[PDB]
Amino acid sequence: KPFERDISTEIYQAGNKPCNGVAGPNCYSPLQSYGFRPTYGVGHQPYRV
Amino acid sequence: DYSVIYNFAPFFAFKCYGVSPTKLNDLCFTNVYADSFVIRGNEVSQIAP
Repeated sequence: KPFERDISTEIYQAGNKPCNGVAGPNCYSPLQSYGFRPTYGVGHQPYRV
Repeated sequence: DYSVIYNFAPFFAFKCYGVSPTKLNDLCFTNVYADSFVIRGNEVSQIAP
């Protein structure tokens, strides 16, 4: 919903079986990392908004 | 139906580039092509964009 903050990392249960709080098959951590390097092209460079 | 695909053996690598894993069932396509082959463990990474 508009203007909402979520910070809790629960292992995504896309599969039909509970993840039990660990990573594995059909169990991925929701958070993913940008990697910023000077040689990256415009459009992948980090932008401050 | 990707339920059976998940119900098959646990996958060493299940990475989706164009179609989101969540929206796999939601999105519709005219034709689907599946390419089956056997490769070594380190050769798995080479099969990627």
